[PDB]
Amino acid sequence: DVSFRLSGADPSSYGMFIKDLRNALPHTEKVYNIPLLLPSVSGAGRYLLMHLFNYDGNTITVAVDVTNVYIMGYLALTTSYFFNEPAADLASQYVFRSARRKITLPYSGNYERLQIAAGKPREKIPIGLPALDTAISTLLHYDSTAAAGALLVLIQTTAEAARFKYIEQQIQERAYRDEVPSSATISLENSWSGLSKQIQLAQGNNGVFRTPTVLVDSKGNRVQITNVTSNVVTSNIQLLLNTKNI
Ligand SMILES: *[C@@H]1O[C@H](CO)[C@@H](O)[C@H](O)[C@H]1NC(C)=O
Ligand SMILES: O=c1cc[nH]c(=O)[nH]1
Repeated sequence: DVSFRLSGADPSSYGMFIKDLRNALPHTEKVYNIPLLLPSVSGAGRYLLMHLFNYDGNTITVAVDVTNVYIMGYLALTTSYFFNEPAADLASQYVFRSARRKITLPYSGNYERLQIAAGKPREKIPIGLPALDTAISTLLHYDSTAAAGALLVLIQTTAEAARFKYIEQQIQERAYRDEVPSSATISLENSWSGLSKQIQLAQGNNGVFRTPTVLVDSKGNRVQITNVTSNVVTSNIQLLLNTKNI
């Protein structure tokens, strides 16, 4: 299991938590020196528990599908919660079995469905380590409308940062001031599937992307990713969703 304590957290202990997280995710092979997530993992081994502790030391435990880095569900004290989706329901029969009651949330775990429940797109939702602390607190006591917004902040402060250095870095400067995510930070949230695909198709294409990926850069300028020699591939991206899943 991997852990992260928001009490006395610095951009350092956050980096370390994000490091742990990446290494919790199995892979036999690297593609252009980037871990290749497995096609599938049979049973409870499919899921990763994250123990998170808000500032006042209350905790929740977030289960993550390791083939794709998706949040499936989490546990608050003695109540488990899983999204409204078949993988989550699947995920539910391996983890938090000891929860007194299990609650299916009223949405599947994708940004579109999450953003509607919350009533705002994630471009207007501050994120950072405080907004993570909040999240943890919000989900401690059920409120589906609130828990939407708080899951958009948990997904991003965890899954996305682990996936991408840049975003991890965007979270470390938001160590003490939340802030809405940069336009690029979103681009990369939305392009993960694409990049995981193209980086893998470049294996027998001489490092060229069968289909270029359109991004936004740090500056707010739209740009195209045609090849593995782009900084995004060499520097940024830390994990690849197996094409056996796209
Ligand atoms: C590769 O990408 C770099 C940086 O984006 C660019 O300068 C170059 O024209 C591209 N080369 C190939 C072979 O795709
Ligand atoms: O939509 C997404 C993308 C990544 N991780 C999630 O939990 N949901």
